[PDB]
Amino acid sequence: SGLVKMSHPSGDVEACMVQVTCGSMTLNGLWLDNTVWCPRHVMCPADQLSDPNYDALLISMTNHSFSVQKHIGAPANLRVVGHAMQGTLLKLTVDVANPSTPAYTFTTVKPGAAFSVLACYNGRPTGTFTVVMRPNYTIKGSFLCGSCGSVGYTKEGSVINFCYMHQMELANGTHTGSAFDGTMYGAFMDKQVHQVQLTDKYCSVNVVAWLYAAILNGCAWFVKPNRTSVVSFNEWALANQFTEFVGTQSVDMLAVKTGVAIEQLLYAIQQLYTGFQGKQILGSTMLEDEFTPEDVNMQIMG
Amino acid sequence: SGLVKMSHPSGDVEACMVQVTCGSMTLNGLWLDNTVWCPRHVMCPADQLSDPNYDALLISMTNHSFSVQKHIGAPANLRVVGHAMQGTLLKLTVDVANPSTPAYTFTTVKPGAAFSVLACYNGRPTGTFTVVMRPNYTIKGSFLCGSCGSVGYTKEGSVINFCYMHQMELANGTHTGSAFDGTMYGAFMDKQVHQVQLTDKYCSVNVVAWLYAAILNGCAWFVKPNRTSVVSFNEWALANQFTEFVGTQSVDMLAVKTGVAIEQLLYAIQQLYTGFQGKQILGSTMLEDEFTPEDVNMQIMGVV
Ligand SMILES: CCC(=O)Nc1ccc(N(Cc2ccsc2)C(=O)Cn2nnc3ccccc32)cc1
Ligand SMILES: CCC(=O)Nc1ccc(N(Cc2ccsc2)C(=O)Cn2nnc3ccccc32)cc1
Repeated sequence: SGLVKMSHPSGDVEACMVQVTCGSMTLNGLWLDNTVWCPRHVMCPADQLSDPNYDALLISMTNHSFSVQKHIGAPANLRVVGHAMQGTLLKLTVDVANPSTPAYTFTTVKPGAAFSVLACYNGRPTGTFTVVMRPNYTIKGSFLCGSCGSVGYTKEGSVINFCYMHQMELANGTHTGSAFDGTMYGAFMDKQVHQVQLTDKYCSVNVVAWLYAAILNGCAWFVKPNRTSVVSFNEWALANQFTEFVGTQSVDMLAVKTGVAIEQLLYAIQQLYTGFQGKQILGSTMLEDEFTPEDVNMQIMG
Repeated sequence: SGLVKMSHPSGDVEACMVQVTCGSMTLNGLWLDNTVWCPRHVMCPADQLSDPNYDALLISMTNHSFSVQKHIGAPANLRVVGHAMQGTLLKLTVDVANPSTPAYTFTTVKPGAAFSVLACYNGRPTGTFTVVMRPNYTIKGSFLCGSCGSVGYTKEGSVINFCYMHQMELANGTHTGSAFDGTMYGAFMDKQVHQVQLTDKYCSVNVVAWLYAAILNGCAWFVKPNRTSVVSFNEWALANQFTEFVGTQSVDMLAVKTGVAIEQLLYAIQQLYTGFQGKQILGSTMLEDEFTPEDVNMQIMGVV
């Protein structure tokens, strides 16, 4: 028993991190087969960060402008033999296929979804943590300058789903990046300018997941017979900083195992939003929305 | 910027996990060169869990009573060619040295200290998280049956400090295990019998660390000129379920970077623990004590 923030084992991804340097700029990249992905602002000189002409910058580059070093677990000398730009990413081609490339996919995650981040500096992995893609297409991470190119991922069986490459800090403790299709989450621009963020919201389906966890750990005081329909909850949510609740098969399994219906928890949420009346739930005096239904099924029930 | 719960990259340790089997019983083990470590309760029949005679169980076994297998990386079986017990652990000698053995040492963690855990089932890594050794020598983890033998560690340079091997659940969300000298944290017994816990406490020096993190992240409303000396804080702590505060150079560095004195934060804690009066600190409405001084220096200052 117990529920805590958990990340995927990082070994597979660690073996894929490298350093990328272009002029006076260096950061992290991801080495999959013959490709090395990194943020394109690695091209950008310090005096143009607030207004990069990425088209011009790409034109000025040759394969010799890029230095790619493997700093852990290999005597790998990596020659760049091709370079291209795909959205906010660079795609560099190298003359050697990463012998430790995992089975993998590229997937764009939606709000409320969780993934593991492998924080990296100069191609050296330093730490791992889990984040949720906030409803405003930010994440709440722990990143310092030099962490760009750190990757985010999930894992289904042996397959690694790469879904995030770290790009920028937007405000204290507020970060964003792109999917590997090159699209930036939240459409934030990779320029050094201040950019307004939309309002954050409680991830309703994750709060339900978390309450199911509570019930399965013997904490069920908030459960009453009373129910609120999905439809009525979703109207209330719009007025009260909650996302729309969409049920999944993962949520339904928690309902089955506990015998407590989703609609009882939607009711509970409307009562708990008002406050906990001096009580707690799994050690918290506030609603938690960074535990997903899948995460709870994994941790409570295997 | 940002402060999150952070664990060590786990790849080094992943390559050392195996499954240990003793008849109908199975759990996880740690393969370092020639030796496989695992909990000795792998030997105990359901029959006997409440009152196990481990000495008697050991002599009833031969090398053939055990087997080991490697699931991650290149799969293999590892033949057992010797067996021994050290405290609450077995040391099984196997016929192949782990070719991916890291540099490591065996340490014992003290209360308030943090380490990473690699949760494993059937010798397969499933997740990682970070815990603090509570003042009552438990940790607050996430473990299912089958997770026994999962390890906890920290890392200095290349050297992995193995400090924990998971043994048992004591109560809901409450766990303990042993150090690799075989001694159980808190001197809990590896027996299925109820055992009372000592009182858990707020880890004061960690709470101080987290308030510094807050200040460094633009959250400093609780900072006032008011102070409380350490000694006077510590007399207060005895009475209000806080640990004795002991300063360290790690803490001192944070004081300097922020220009806010430990004593000011000790005063703040005395006000905050009754509640934040509707305000928030790093998104929390309660004191957080699982962020260590060293962890905050690393995450925010970049210093290790
Ligand atoms: C040539 C040397 C150099 O320093 N380049 C550079 C690159 C990126 C950034 N930006 C802003 C931005 C975005 C697109 S273009 C510029 C970050 O947000 C970097 N960043 N990412 N996570 C951070 C966390 C803390 C501080 C800075 C952080 C700043 C500087
Ligand atoms: C197949 C036979 C079998 O079940 N053996 C067995 C071994 C250990 C335990 N105990 C208690 C204990 C200790 C020494 S002797 C008994 C745990 O706390 C196991 N444990 N560890 N983390 C857990 C998390 C949830 C449930 C049980 C957990 C329970 C059962």
